[PDB]
Amino acid sequence: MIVPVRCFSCGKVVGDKWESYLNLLQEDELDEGTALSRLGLKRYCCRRMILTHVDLIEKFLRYNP
Amino acid sequence: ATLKYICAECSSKLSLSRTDAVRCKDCGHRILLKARTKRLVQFEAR
Amino acid sequence: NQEDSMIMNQSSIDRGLFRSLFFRSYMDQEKKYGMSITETFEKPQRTNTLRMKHGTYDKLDDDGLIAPGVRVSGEDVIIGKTTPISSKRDASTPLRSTENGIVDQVLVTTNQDGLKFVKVRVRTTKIPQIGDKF
Amino acid sequence: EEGPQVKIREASKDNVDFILSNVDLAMANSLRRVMIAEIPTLAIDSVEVETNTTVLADEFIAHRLGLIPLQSMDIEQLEYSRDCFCEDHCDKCSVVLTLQAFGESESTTNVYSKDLVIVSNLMGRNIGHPIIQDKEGNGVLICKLRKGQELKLTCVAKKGIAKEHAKWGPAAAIEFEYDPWNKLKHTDYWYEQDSAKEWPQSKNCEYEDPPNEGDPFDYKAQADTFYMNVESVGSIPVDQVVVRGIDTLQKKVASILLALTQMDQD
Amino acid sequence: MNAPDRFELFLLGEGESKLKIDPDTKAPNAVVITFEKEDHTLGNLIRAELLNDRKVLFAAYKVEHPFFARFKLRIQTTEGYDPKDALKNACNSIINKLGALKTNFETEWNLQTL
Ligand SMILES: [Zn+2]
Ligand SMILES: [Zn+2]
Ligand SMILES: [Zn+2]
Repeated sequence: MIVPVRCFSCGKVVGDKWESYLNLLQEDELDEGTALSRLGLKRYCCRRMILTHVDLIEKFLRYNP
Repeated sequence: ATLKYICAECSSKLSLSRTDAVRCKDCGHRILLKARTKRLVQFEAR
Repeated sequence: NQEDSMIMNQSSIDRGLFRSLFFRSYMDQEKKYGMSITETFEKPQRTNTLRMKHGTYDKLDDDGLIAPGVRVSGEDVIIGKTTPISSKRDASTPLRSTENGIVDQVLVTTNQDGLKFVKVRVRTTKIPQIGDKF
Repeated sequence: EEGPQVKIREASKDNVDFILSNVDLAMANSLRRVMIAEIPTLAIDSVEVETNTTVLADEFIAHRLGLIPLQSMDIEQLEYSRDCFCEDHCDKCSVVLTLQAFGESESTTNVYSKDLVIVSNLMGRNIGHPIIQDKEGNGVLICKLRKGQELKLTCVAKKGIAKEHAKWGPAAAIEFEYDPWNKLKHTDYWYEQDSAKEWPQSKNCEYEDPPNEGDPFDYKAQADTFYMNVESVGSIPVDQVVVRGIDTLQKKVASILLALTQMDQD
Repeated sequence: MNAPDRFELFLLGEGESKLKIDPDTKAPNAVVITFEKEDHTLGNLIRAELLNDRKVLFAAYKVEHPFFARFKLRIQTTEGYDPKDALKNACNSIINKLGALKTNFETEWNLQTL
């Protein structure tokens, strides 16, 4: 269920850092924390936003109609 | 363009009379869904 | 936030914190007995019918169904079924008195017995309001 | 220049770190509030959905659209529709964007803030172009579509303050600290065995003179010199967040001054 | 459902003025200015500035209920000083303070490179 735009707590735009985050982990073979930081996600409210996100959209898309 | 129903199995545009029962013509399957109004809904992006 | 109360950042809420979708699926079927005797799904008028709801039926199409996408509120008749009397007395379903939403989807299928029966779902976004329990 | 003094340590496209010397707490704080709330910005405040065959709800999509940050540069030359004469909206009070996307590709199709399109005549104003800070040029990911799906919609972006909806925030976080040595004794540090060893000392400790251990407490001292860092979301550039911050605060004081003069007649 | 419109926070209603100046019933030379559609961004600022005026005896503000955007400012001045003036002077002082700040930040910003 798609990466929210902006962090609930602070408002820093997070809806653009997602795919970028996944490359850092997959392709760049980085760790979560360093990858989060590499995206400019300094505060813990911004950290959780991406870290604890579960992107169910991928699963929903999978449904045939 | 101007339909009444849609089959849920094969995502197919249809439209039939209550005098002509139910089910999909060129699929079989007995489901059916009403299809969006052309009425147009406006949302506050709030 | 005293005695098991809590304060929410209204700012966080607008940003999408704790927001949810609510879905209520209403349902009905044409008759339960009679070999020629059937109820009907259609938008009913004055037709010597009289005993009816209102909440306006006026959001129903000719099939006696709201089209997906209409906003529904109050006691808006969401399904227009009619009982024949030897005069079309009501039998139409209003949207749950307390509720209001947007018609999400309408399903028109048949039974094992071969009867017209409908399932009408309504979507509502529930935003973290005042005495909401967490 | 006469009163309050600014000393910018760091500055970027969307972040400014500075010091605010010769000011009262009330002023420093009130500036931080007005920067959070009271600054007007442009945001989608009406989505008209023609087609939506995505996995996402209409309102769920509308919600995200509102959050999408878009150019608020020439926002002072756009009217609050509330005070515009048109029946509903127009070109002097609104910006009209469009979104049409169809999953045509066998792979998953991504919808970006980059895919919105202005249809309103801007009259040469720097306004409502979805702000894109993303390296790859795509904006915020709005939605995703399978090979089948289509999403056809229209957006009306309008003038508004964060104080009405968080989407209107030119905001993001504002760092704010005064007296990193608790010389003021403006907080009583909780400890187990030692306040000094247990609490980690500030980045701003370098900018001040460490207490004096066996010296009297400054009872007469008044909190002044504020260490601040203002982060922009992107709609308005950082300099403008604080410049418009100062400005709008200055404005509401002036309306209260002008308010007095109206009661003065009768 | 029973919630008010979020513009009720900054938009004045039917009739409704910003300032309602009412004479203090208790102590003399004092007054109670009710600021309509306002918070701590304005309350505290005017209050703290008023406290710098070495002719203002009393100056405090309260926000009686959080549901409402509205605040009460109490002002008591020395004999021969109208509190309406003490406020006017305070307001004026703030605009000037902010003026310098804009000019200063602006100056410094131009000297900064990034
Ligand atoms: Zn954050
Ligand atoms: Zn079919
Ligand atoms: Zn207009």
